[PDB]
Amino acid sequence: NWVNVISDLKKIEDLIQIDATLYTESDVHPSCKVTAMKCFLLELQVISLESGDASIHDTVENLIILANNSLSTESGCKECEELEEKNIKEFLQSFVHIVQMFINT
Amino acid sequence: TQPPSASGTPGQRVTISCSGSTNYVYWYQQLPGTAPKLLIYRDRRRPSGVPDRFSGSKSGTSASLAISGLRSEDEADYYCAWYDRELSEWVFGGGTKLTVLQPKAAPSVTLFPPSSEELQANKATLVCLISDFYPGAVTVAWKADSSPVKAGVETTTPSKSNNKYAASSYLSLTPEQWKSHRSYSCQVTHEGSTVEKTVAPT
Amino acid sequence: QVQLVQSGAEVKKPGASVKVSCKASGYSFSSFGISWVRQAPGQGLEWLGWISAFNGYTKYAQKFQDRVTMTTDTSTSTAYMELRSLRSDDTAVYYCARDPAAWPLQQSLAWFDPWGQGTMVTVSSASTKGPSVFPLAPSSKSTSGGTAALGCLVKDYFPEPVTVSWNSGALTSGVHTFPAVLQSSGLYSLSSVVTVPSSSLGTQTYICNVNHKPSNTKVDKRVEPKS
Repeated sequence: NWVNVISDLKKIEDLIQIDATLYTESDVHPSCKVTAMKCFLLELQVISLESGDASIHDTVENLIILANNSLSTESGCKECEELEEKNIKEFLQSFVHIVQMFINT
Repeated sequence: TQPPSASGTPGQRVTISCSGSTNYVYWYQQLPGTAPKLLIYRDRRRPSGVPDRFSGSKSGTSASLAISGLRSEDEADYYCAWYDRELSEWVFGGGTKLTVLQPKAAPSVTLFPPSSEELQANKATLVCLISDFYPGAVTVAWKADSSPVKAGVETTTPSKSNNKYAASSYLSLTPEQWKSHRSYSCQVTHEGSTVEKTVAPT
Repeated sequence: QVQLVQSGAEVKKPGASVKVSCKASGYSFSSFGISWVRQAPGQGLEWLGWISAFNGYTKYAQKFQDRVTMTTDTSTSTAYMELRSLRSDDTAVYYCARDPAAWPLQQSLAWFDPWGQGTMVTVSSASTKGPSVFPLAPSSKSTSGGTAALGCLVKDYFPEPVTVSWNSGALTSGVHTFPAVLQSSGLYSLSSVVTVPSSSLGTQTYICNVNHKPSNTKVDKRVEPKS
């Protein structure tokens, strides 16, 4: 479920070959992590937005379906708005990581 | 906060201001008789399918919509939006009507007093018919005798078959209300120029 | 291809309710959200609130929180907007728009794309009512320039629409039928004008033909110079 999302991250981290900056987190406190995912999930769509691509929409969509349902809240967490702003590269990768944490849980 | 009105000539580079007091600002284009459409997001960004011509910027405590290469197709209402993090709500600019020019023209105003027949109805409608004007924006002020009136007034937003706009304004009074005054005046204002018509219960 | 397709124009009385629908096509309706915005005639946009098509969580705007109810149906890929205890000033085109937020926290970073065609909603304490046609006779006070102006004033009908031709579609010249005005009374009234030759008056015969199908009324009125 969480493992499916990794594979999808690659397709895109590809299909992309630019863009701008997304809100990313790696200071990922286990205890603040479902919030981190939500932020990631939103941001993710910023790619569909910029990309006219059909295939990547279908991909982020597949990913959201997985993620959304997996999740289905916490305290003291950082808002999305107050996250680091990284590249389409670091975001993706930083996504990959936060999925892993979910995995080991 | 944005200006309600913006003008531009084809090929012109125009600007729409969305100001206030500071985060992210978005832009939406509402073509005439359609639903709004996303133009700009997160200040600067353009979703796919949104022309170069279209660009946004944020500076000081106010963002704006830079629209270049102007076309007629671009004739619409532009609304900026933002998220009031304090109210935890989405809020919209008041909008900015944007007119893409293609000639110009004054307004032909005609004031009709209540037909004899309507008085029989125990009513009285004053009708101010405004026509053949470009651009389509008028101000209509009503007068009882000398003293300006606001009550009973209903004015339509200009529509279009000359390409020239036309609007209408009705004053509602009682037959006594009508006869209880010497005169009545309709006065329309177009591009700082004002033309006034009159009538008398005689 | 992505679409939102909403329901049809509605007419309602004060204190009544409307339920506007918004059918989603071309995507995973359920992975995302819906935002509702409205637009009073000739006025601005105001966001009503939001809903996750995923969890059904909602967020109402203070101005509406007391009377709205947003929901969704994963099965019909339809979001609903319900506004109750309708008041006059609720008269407005209501839109829906896809919204990337399935979760409330995300909703702050939202954009609306795309939008439904919208759904006109008219709150009028009235029912079907035929027009009352009064003449707007020409005069030496409505003429001229070799050209005079005359027409018909169509009052207190309901609902829309009325249709005005002149001399049975014949005369189409400087004819202009204005759009109606929704009066405080919850009744419509409009006007049709037509610029003629100042000289054809008192000779040529001009009849405006008012047509109100909703009320089964068709009225023909001869407009002539007052005496």
